[PDB]
Amino acid sequence: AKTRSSRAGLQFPVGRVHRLLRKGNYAERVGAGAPVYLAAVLEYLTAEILE
DNA sequence: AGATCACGCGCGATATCAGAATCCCGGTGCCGAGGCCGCTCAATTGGTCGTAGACAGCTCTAGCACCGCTTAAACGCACGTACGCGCTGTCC
Repeated sequence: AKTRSSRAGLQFPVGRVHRLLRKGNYAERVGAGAPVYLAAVLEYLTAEILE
């Protein structure tokens, strides 16, 4: 699978989250797992609200 | 004078006579949502290099702990007064 969400088994965009973390002036560098973790958390909260 | 029965008055509950507002059921037209299509930009793949972070060794500062005194502060008790709370009436 190409998309990083598919690798992480998520419906939210890991690539977009990584890009925002980088172009958000949050830190000099952004780990590889931070976008995955944040996408998973956002997906969980979205599902929790939508249920 | 006391007890029982009948009648009258007062209070509570149900019904009701109504009528008022809400919810519901149906038909209807709509526009807002879901979906398909095409295009392209942003994400992915591959590779590099460099520094940020991980790890080990050492240092010594600060946290923990312990003891013992002394004494400020908490705890306890009691009297009472004044504040909380309930009841009531009036006016707006």
